[PDB]
Amino acid sequence: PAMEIECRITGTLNGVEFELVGGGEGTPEQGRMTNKMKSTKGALTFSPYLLSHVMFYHFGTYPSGYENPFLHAINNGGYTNTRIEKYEDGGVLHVSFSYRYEAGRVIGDFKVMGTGFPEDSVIFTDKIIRSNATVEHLHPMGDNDLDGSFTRTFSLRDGGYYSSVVDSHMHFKSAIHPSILQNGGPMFAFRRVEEDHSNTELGIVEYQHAFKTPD
Amino acid sequence: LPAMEIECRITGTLNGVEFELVGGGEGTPEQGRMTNKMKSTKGALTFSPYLLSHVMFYHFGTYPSGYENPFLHAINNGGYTNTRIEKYEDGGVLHVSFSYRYEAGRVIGDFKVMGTGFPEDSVIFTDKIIRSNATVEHLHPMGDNDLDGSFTRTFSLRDGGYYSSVVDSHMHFKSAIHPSILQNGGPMFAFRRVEEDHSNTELGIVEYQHAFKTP
Amino acid sequence: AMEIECRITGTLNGVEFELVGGGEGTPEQGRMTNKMKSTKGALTFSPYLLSHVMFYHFGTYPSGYENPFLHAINNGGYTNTRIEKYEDGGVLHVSFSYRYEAGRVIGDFKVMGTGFPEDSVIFTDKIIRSNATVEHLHPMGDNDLDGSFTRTFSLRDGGYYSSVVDSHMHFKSAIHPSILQNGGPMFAFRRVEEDHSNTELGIVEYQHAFKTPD
Amino acid sequence: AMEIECRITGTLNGVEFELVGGGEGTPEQGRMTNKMKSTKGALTFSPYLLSHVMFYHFGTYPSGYENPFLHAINNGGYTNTRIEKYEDGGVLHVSFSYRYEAGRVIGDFKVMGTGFPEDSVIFTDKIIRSNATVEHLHPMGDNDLDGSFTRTFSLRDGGYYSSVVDSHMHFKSAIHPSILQNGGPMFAFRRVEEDHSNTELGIVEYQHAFKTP
Repeated sequence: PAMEIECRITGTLNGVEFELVGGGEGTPEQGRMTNKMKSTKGALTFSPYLLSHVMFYHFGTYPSGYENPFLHAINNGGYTNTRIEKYEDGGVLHVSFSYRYEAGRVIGDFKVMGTGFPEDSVIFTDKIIRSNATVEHLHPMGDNDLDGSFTRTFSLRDGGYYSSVVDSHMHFKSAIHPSILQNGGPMFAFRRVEEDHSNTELGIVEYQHAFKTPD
Repeated sequence: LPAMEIECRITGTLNGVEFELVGGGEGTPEQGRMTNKMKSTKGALTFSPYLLSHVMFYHFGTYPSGYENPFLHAINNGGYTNTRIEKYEDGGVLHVSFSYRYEAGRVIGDFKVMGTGFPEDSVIFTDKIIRSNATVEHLHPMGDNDLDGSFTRTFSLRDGGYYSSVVDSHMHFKSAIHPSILQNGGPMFAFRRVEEDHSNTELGIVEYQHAFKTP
Repeated sequence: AMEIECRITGTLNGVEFELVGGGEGTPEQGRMTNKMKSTKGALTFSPYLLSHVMFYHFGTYPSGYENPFLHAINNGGYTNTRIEKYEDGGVLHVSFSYRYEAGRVIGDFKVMGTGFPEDSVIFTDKIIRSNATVEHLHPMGDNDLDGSFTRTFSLRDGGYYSSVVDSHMHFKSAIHPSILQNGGPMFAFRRVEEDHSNTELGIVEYQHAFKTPD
Repeated sequence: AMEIECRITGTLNGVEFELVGGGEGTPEQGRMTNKMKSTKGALTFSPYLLSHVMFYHFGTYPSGYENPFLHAINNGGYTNTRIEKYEDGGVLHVSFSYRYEAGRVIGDFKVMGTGFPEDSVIFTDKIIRSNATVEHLHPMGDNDLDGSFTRTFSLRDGGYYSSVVDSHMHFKSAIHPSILQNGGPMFAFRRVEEDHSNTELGIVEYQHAFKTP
């Protein structure tokens, strides 16, 4: 039985307010989740592709012998994620993720502040056609904190790319699952999305698979 | 002019721990001087109060003859926002957003801080910081409504050393920036220094700000 | 298989070093070896700092793709320039150049490291091994790839020493079309097996590129 | 005045360049000049990219302070290494080394630029001048200074191209006590007057350090 997902995203991009609400479902054992959300303030003023990675690390597979620490945290006080994303044209996206849990349900309430995107930014065009896959390097900073880092790109219609560098800080109320904490080497997290967006209605399917070594 | 009154609220989280301070002071832009004294409403801070000195109003800086402080100028024409990303040498990050409201003779600042990624052994969780040192910010426009700022900032440590950060700021103006900033003649520099009188519950600053084209 | 010859010359905080040696590798196995000896006595810093300086030609690529570094051998070659920023402020600038002879790759590599503090873990015996990495690679135009990865070393006491690496690879001819026509990144997993003293350094490195980890 | 001799060798996106020349400077006036000629033909990128590679010795310091770069001439000197990150992704790594004789400084500088995209403004004639900067300098222990600054260029049709520069200066002996005993940063204001073609480059540079402006 897939876990239900509810989600709200609220924020500002270059000072323009936006808000989306929606949900989907996910099966952590398959590393799969879906999320569909709709704007509550009319059309977005920027590319909906910017929000794909804002639209739940709980739904990722982990290798034999390791436990998804985000899933583990559900029963032991949870975690928050805070990401700082620096785009190649100077835009900055700051995102904070907080969660609550009910029986068979995760509810996310996410806050986004994007600033410094130039007027000529690709995010104010329909040039972005998709988000590309990423592999995040995760390692513990201490018993209650994981540090994540990855490079992310979008593909553009004329064949180019738009890139960012992402740094993430995951803070856990209780100690991180011992399989992750005691590893003595990083864990990698591969992620990819399938996006079906308009300017008012956004939808993703995401796959997340953590690994020590690729096949 | 009589000094402008200042009212200030700072709300935020540092590595998940909530804090809030409220207070105020006053400032005289023609002197480049302002004061702000604030008290924590959530008991003693869990980190060095010096970390908040540069969060505790660019309106109060002098500008050279032939130029006008664009922050001061914005008061009567829709105002501005400031958003800063500060990267500390031990990996901690502060994201700070500044919002303002104005009255005759008064500015009211409501500021939001998110600090994450500071390691347990960070100098900020000790009493080692003894003062904030002076800075010179490089300011230059991106089009008529946006300024970018950047500076390196250091703190002095009890033991004689330094703790450093790099700060990048984006200011977005509702109306065109004062034209003295927009003539394609290069950046404006803003020298700032503070005198700090802090405890872990009561913080106080006198700040001086002086902009210049040449020293 | 190909023979490997290698020279590394550099300075760390101004102190000159030079290593010389070589090995061999089998691109189809994604495997290479390199053993090098210092020519200026013992290194003044941890030999593990040089493991990732001691040949992208020797990486496997997924079915349908060709290793572009390997491809470049018969088409003008490539250079790599990396800037590595360590969590203590140290910076390593490394540039890699290659020549090719029959059955052989010769690398001549230049390293300039600066700003490592006196208390740097590099001036101790705390580093015990390099950890695995996954590099994100994507084309910046037809003749250049951009790479980025986070790298950590494991420390004796259980901790990590971290860096961020950005790489620019410039090709004299167009990058192999399987990589240019790919329309997203290629990921390069690397791991190294190190057997170092302060004068004699040895690695076995495995390199495996992938689009997806399953 | 002190005579200056200078060579700059490097590559940008792979393409080798070399310039040689020199000038003179007067430290008490914070002024120096340098004119250099390309020896590998016309440059393939904007000559304004090289103005800040074309001698910290020639800056003024406030009353009671000594220029630590000038002072180091007699006790082993210093090296400077800079990493410059441009807003379009290009990177310049620049290393500076110096040799001294009576009345002369000789600089031999190495530049490696990589990662500038084919559409970069550096491959056009859009840059028309380098703008002024203020470097933040502070010590890391007795033998090392760290520098940081933002630098902009002005463009023909208005607006700016920007970079961030981080520098590491390493001294053979301890930095002058007036700099180490300062208890906070020193600021170094610099500006340049440029007269460049793609084969012949020339600068006049002024440098003035201060604790407060």
